[PDB]
Amino acid sequence: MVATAKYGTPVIDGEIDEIWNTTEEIETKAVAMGSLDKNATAKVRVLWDENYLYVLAIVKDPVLNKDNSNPWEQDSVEIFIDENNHKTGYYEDDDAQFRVNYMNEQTFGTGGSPARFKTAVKLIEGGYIVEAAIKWKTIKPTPNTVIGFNIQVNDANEKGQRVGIISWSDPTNNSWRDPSKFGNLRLIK
Ligand SMILES: OC[C@H]1O[C@@H](O)[C@H](O)[C@@H](O)[C@@H]1O
Ligand SMILES: [Ca+2]
Ligand SMILES: [Ca+2]
Ligand SMILES: [Ca+2]
Repeated sequence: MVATAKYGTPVIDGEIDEIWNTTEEIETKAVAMGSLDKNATAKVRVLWDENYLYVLAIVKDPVLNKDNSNPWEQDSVEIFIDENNHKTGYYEDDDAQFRVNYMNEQTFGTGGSPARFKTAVKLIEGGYIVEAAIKWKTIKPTPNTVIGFNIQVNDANEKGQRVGIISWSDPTNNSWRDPSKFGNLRLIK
């Protein structure tokens, strides 16, 4: 799976800047658990600049819940990055997993850090919008640079149980440990 992200700097606040319209929209259709018509999915747009990667995820989710003690089992969005795009079967120093729930609470998997994660969440009719900025750790991107990338939507029900796991490039729920499951994102001017 391949996608592109246009150069640009949006304001992280949960509001949709006009600039988001200049970049393509990708959908989370890779199902690991649940179904596209019954579980949470997101419409995603990506932008970038020399210091950060920006992600706008509009999540469809009629029932919001975060009762489960496991952060990945609360309604949330996870963002995966492979800066050198080695597509290894495990996380290298440059690889990271970031997570933020509908309450804008951040959690981190391997490689993720709050020092490199700025987020805002705005609830909308039928779901919520996540707008994030991830600071580059090991690279200073230039046009046509290609990174490994994925975005996952965790869907929890009224019972505090995760019933849906859907992402862009991974239908196996191994993104948290296997960068080879990420797709390719070309950073274009
Ligand atoms: O952060 C670790 C978590 O990552 C999530 O993407 C997976 O769905 C969970 O199974 C895993 O425990
Ligand atoms: Ca904004
Ligand atoms: Ca890597
Ligand atoms: Ca839900």
